[PDB]
Amino acid sequence: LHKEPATLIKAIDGDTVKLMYKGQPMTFRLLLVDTPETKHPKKGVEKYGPEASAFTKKMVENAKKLEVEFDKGQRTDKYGRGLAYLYADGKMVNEALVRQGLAKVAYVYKPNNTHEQHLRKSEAQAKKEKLNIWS
Repeated sequence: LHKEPATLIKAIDGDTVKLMYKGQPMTFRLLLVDTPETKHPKKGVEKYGPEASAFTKKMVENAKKLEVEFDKGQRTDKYGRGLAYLYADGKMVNEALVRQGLAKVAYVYKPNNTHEQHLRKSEAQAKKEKLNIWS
């Protein structure tokens, strides 16, 4: 896998960000994580939804450099969203969310599963520390 530069347009919620990528606006969905949502198609605003949104927003807005890393499988979902791991100054946003107990590790679909073991270990740590969602 390889990291490529991107520029922030707007954080949309905990799991979704709009970026300029290779000169075009594109919505990205963060691979492998499920955050509580503020949008939710059926539920609207869920517990820790605002917190997870604010966490992603701060991280992306305060970064010097953002980079996206695609996995080995499909790079877009059925909604036209890019599927990627997002890095803010070298720190993976996907991991930071899970480590803080603000996201769970999603149902995984091979072959988009390269960082799965890494994220699962962070989730186990957040669960052990009783953080946020695990409180």
